[PDB]
Amino acid sequence: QREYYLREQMKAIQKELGGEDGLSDLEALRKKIEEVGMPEAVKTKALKELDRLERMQQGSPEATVARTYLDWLT
Amino acid sequence: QREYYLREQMKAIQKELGGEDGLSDLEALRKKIEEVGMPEAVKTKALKELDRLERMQQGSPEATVARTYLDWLT
Amino acid sequence: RLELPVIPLRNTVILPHTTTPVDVGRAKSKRAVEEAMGADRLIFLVAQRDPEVDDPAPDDLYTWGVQAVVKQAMRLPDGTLQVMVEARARAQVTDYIPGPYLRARGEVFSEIFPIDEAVVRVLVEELKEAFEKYVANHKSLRLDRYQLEAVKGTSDPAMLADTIAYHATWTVAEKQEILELTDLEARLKKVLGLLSRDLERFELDKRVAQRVKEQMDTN
Amino acid sequence: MRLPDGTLQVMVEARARAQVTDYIPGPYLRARGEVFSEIFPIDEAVVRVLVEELKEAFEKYVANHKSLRLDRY
Repeated sequence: QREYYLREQMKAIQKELGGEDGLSDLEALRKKIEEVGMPEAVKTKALKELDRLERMQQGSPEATVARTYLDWLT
Repeated sequence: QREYYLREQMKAIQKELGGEDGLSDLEALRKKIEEVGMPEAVKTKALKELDRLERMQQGSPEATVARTYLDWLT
Repeated sequence: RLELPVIPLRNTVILPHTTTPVDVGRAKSKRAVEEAMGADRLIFLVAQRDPEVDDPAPDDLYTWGVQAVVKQAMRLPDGTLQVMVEARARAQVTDYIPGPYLRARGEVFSEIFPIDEAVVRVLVEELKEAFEKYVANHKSLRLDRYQLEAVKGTSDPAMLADTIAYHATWTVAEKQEILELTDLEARLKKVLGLLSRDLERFELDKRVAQRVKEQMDTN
Repeated sequence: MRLPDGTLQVMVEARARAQVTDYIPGPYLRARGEVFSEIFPIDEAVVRVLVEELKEAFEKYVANHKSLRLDRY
């Protein structure tokens, strides 16, 4: 109920960063990681690269390649 | 004013990130520096890099490289 | 119970012995209302799922259905037949003619008295105390003061658990799950666990409220 | 008595444990037994201390069930 309610609020946020499309897409990418595949090593590596991608600003040029990598993995 | 309000309640959420913030995960990093190993010069080097890191911000254009460097050290 | 004309719920679930007005908009359902009047003011109410298969069928539905006595019959021709029903008891479904209008029976009553009546009255009193605290904890929704005065005057704990869960706002799935199991103590612990987890939500609310206070005062 | 489902309930209470010499083949069964082995309690003070200990243990086991309803009578 803790992580649930807080995930509720954070997806409300990733919605509300512009009403939609804010982040709004990387919990869908969490689901996309969870659905297709994976072996456990690439699973852990993709979740660590996601955790690298999360905290930072979206306009940075490191977040450009750290998004394209998670898009080529899944 | 409501944008101001959004920023307020968003940052309070991020203070409440998992349970509360990954501050708990941040002093977990503080522990994880001096658990495994390490040689003394590398140890003081990493602690001074962390001291350089703690002056930076919640973004950031250059704190991502610093804490990625500490992750690769640990 | 004996193939009453099934009239669909179009909203949240009726619980036993709840003073409930029922909207009946679709004409497919409306002649099932007039021959529920032809069925001695008793409907084997079988709820369906939301946004709804508005072809009447057993396919629509929820396999645990409530019995309900009509109190009054409103001739209100506003595209939706208004009927007030006080409920009786949940039931397990035993047949289906489809519809409009369906024919479907049931079996059981919500009269259940588990043994060791001490544990009955104790978990009843602890659900009572959970409700008395929760209604004090959630006047953020400003719950009703007759929902304290009418829950005093209760003598069958089954409809007590049903009236308390009905007064408490939940999902459709939770109310249907309360109507699936027939037992007292399970529905008691059900309402109790739901109140406790909403209290934990409320605690998270107080927590982030203090966080916002911190941010505003600091800045 | 006979139950209405064709299942014979028999209410038994054991009075003595018993030894066995030999079995006669069956069905049906007949059997003979050596002795009615009985030992009566002597010095009931410390034995009664152990009875009070087992009474405390069963009184502690009765109060285990709050949503499970072990019998209190």
